[PDB]
Amino acid sequence: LTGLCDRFRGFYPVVIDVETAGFNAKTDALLEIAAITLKMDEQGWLMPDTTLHFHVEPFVGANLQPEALAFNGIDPNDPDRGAVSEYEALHEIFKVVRKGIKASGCNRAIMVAHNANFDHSFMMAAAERASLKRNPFHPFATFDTAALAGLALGQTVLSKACQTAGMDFDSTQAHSALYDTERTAVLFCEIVNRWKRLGGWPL
Amino acid sequence: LTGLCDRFRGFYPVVIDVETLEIAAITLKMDEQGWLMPDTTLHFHVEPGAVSEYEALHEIFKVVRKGIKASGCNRAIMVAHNANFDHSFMMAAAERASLKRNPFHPFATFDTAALAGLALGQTVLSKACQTAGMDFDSTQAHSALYDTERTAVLFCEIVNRWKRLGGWPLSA
Repeated sequence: LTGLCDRFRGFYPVVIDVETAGFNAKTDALLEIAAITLKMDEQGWLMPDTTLHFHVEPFVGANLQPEALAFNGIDPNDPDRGAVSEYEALHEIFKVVRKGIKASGCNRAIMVAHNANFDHSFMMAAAERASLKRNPFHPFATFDTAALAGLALGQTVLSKACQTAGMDFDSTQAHSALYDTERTAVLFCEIVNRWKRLGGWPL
Repeated sequence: LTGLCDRFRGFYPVVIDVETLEIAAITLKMDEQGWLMPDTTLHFHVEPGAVSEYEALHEIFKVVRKGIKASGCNRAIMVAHNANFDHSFMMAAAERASLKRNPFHPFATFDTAALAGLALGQTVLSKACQTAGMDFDSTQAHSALYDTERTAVLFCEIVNRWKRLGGWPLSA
């Protein structure tokens, strides 16, 4: 049962990490986003495909409150960032994903992240603000690698899951978005593949 | 390695469903040889013979608290289908009903929609159950007790298949 569109009922997994000004998806600002789409070789093995990355600028009515910013120590309005607009990044991400979905034979995108549902809610609220009416991501489903890894390897913590999975993980580079996203994707793939390897797939 | 506190880094999984107000919880246990199965079922009808929101939670917690201590685990984790929905409600309720010793982890959850995704390539609970060859009657899916029980069996079945194919232990 080769082919990605048969592995998750038409869902096109896309690994996503976000970095934010604060905990609140509706009020607090989006600062950075990384996305990696996945592809499946003629043998049914899963692997990264495209990688995108952006630094985002705070949206208009954003929460730019001293106490809130200070909390996680970042300056969003710092002009030395190479940041693009919320719309620009999401537009570009969605665009790749859409191309991916079409070409893969899938019907919808599903986000893959560690503790996924929180990042998910951030990237939805943002696309709404952006007015991206053709958001290809499922509005509530997510593959959360924390649970997957708990099943797959008995580990729930991203670092520890990676280490156990046999891959290496650099705790220094840690909570930088791209690195995370990238590790996660590999971790997510290993888990899916390892499941095939042990004859879980197909049925 | 044979025992809940070994399987999930010490988390004690508790399958939970909420429906609208009604709530059901099933705890799990492992046999001598390390197969997962339902331990205790709890089911309540709650007013937002219906019990209070405090009672329901207090009683569930009481059971979970006991099971953890008995199985050498360290915290409860909530197993649910699209778990974050139910998990949110729960924690709100716990707070709102001023509950002293909540055993549940504050944001971690085992979501069966994803586990099913991996293990059976289906996301919807009904589909996941049938693919796993379990019985599933959707007319009935509006019942929190029916849903939970199916979810628990499904979850045990995923976890157990993984063992069966040899993905666990990792290597005792």
